[PDB]
Amino acid sequence: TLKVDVKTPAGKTDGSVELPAELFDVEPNIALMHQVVTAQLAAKRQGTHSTKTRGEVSGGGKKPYRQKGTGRARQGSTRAPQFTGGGTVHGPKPRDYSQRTPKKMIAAALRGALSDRARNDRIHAVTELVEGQTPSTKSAKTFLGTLTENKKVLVVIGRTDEVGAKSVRNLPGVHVISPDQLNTYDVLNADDVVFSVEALNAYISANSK
Amino acid sequence: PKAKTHSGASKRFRRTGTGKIVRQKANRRHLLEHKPTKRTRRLDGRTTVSAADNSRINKLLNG
Amino acid sequence: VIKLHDLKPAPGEKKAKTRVGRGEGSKGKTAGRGTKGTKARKNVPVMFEGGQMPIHMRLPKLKGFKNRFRTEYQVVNVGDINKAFPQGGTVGVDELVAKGLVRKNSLVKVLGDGKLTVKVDVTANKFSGSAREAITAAGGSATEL
Amino acid sequence: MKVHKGDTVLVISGKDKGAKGKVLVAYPDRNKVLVEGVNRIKKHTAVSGGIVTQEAPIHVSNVMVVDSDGKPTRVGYRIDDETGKKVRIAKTNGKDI
RNA sequence: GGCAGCCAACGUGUUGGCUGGGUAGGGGAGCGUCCUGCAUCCGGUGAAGCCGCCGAGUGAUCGAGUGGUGGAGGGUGUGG
RNA sequence: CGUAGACGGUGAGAGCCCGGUACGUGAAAACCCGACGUCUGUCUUGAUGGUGUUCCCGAGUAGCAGCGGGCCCGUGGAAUCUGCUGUGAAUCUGCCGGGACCACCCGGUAAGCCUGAAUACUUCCCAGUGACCGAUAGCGGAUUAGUACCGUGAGGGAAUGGUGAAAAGUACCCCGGGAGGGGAGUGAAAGAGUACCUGAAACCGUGCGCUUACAAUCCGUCAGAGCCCUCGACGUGUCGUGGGGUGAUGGCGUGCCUUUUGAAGAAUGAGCCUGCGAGUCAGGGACAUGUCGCGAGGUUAACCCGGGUGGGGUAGCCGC
Repeated sequence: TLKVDVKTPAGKTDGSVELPAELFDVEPNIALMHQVVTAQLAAKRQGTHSTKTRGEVSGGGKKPYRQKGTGRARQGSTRAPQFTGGGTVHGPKPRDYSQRTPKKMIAAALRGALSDRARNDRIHAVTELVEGQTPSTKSAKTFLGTLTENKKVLVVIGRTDEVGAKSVRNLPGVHVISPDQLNTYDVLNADDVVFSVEALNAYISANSK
Repeated sequence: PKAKTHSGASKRFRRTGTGKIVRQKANRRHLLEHKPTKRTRRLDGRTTVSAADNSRINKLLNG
Repeated sequence: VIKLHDLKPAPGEKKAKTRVGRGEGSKGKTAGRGTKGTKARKNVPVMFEGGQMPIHMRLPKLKGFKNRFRTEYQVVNVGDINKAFPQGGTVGVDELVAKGLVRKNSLVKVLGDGKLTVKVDVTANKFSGSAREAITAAGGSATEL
Repeated sequence: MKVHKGDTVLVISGKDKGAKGKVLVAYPDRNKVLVEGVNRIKKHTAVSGGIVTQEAPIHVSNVMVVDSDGKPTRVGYRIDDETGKKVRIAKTNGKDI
């Protein structure tokens, strides 16, 4: 069974956390993870791209001129699509891009991403990110450098760990989330995943019970 | 917008257990005096929709 | 590791959209519609047959009524009962639903001819003659409740 | 805007970088100051003569208020204890800038 | 001599042999453009765009080859 | 070292230059919701939980009929609700509904009644966001914009952004009436000169090379004489695996598109260039074709919580 040694920011070492095989030893599925990540990015997408159809463009109600006689092409509106300033035929309209990806697919993709991190030894556990009640990005940065040297790290800490969240949030590549919002997009985007001990235990309980 | 089923097709066609679309046969409603009982027996019951009409009847039944 | 740039769709998952009416090297000009006609500019309704009596109008309406009061049953076969309960024991709607043999909230009708070989106390809404015979031969008890 | 007329500043950016000069004009509407002997421009004024070397307004970002010790310093504030006034202070020496 | 499906092979299956005019139309595979996730590169020691030279690919087309103009972005890979 | 690398500006990619950002925090006055007060009706002045037979207690309404409306219900067997017209019920043994009726019944107590908050929308204001547009786009409107202009009027309704980092916007001299230029100067650059970022094509010139005034040309293509430049044997102009043009002459050669049996067609459209201009999106819609999960199961919808894309949510749906 995979083990993660809890690292304290003090430099010493507390105990270890077991990583359930069903959660951190799953075989990554590239197609499944790609679908889940694409669905996440589609949900993130703000489909607020709009145009005006010929009926929505101002004016244009009247027929520009006679049907016959003028010697010009027949027009029914100065806002017809071919006209300059006319409506857009098949232009964008606001739309919701989110997808109803199955819960099992989403959870399996997240578990596969975390399993890949575990297999590559990219998962770390820490009692906390800084010692004390005052946040310190200096201390958080030193501790994260001790833990890993990769550019991007997903910091998974509890909501009440506001000290750690504030301490670590302004580091360039560090991304901070809670164990309940853990997701394959962030896990894959991050080279390492630094769980708090409380966050890791919460995730394991939520996914095992 | 849900695809509305065609009312007449739904009232005139049925699907069996294996999915065969079945129908009744015409010329058995009235003017039956001159029709021999062999003909009305032929027209009795249900028959499978012809393969030619199966596509459109499926279209009408599903939407 | 697996980063985001390592994610790709399954082979054969994604297919290019058929962008029609883009030059003659693809489905160009008429865009697969052919030359003039109704279908050159719109879709013909499915129920339309050229003006002759459509099939759905020249064929008689199916006989009968629907009986809005019909009491349909969710059926269980004694073969499924054997597979689900190899050891025997009491069987009812609750554990039929648990084993996934019937819908959760429905009138269960037990029945079967698939060699019931377990003593089972089966309690369903109704039973068939063969259901009762199989239950009795296996040594169980059928109860309509 | 932390840089007023009459206080000497150090040009920390531009062609005249490292040049000290007294602020002649301040343009808060456009965040520019007219510093003396800074950002010289050869203007072809009619006057009959030739070019006159005037001063063009340099962006207030490109200068720093010189400390009492002559070193450039960011401008903070400290609330006075006598009048409650808010006097400009130097981030370097903490003296009245 | 060069290019596009099926067959044999013994072994990693890429080699050899049997194959193709095309309108409507169907199928397959791609070129170019823009916007983007992530990765990685180039750029006031000059990006894009534009006009060329020299070439290149079976095609759409190509140009991390190059000159001029230019002045701030752009390329590549894999996905959306 | 940043508990502050959000976003902008600044002479070109700035966390540390500036506005700011995370966050030390702030309101005299005015307007919005809180706690305690003054202020406002009902009781102790026998009700209050039990006892018990008999009398009295919501109308032009309910019902019904005619003609309509609306319900899945298009008048149908036509209930419930309802407009108008007419006719018109007592007091709980009442009346109404359950899509007639004895009623076994059940439910509820209309017409005299009336009265509450919890869900839709954005003119306007604030803070934001965008695999939205980026000046023929995006609002008609980045510019005098509902302006100019058109119409009697209702009404219709535009076009027009970019010098530079900074006007440093070219002093002075010269040609010219000016305009516009040439020197000079500014500027990194006037290959940035208020006609101004880059500066395409169409279109219009000027210079040079070849060609062309005996010639019948869908204007090209295949040969192809004759007229300049890139490397060298050789030593100097004739060659070459070489490398672009210009085209005497010869052969072949009936535009493109649409639409047609068939068009170069004397059938349609196109004067040219540039820009724009046409299978797109919504929905657990329907029918067919790779992936998760099963093991007979898959799924959730609304909704709840999450500062997200995450977790819950079994109603239902489809298989069975």
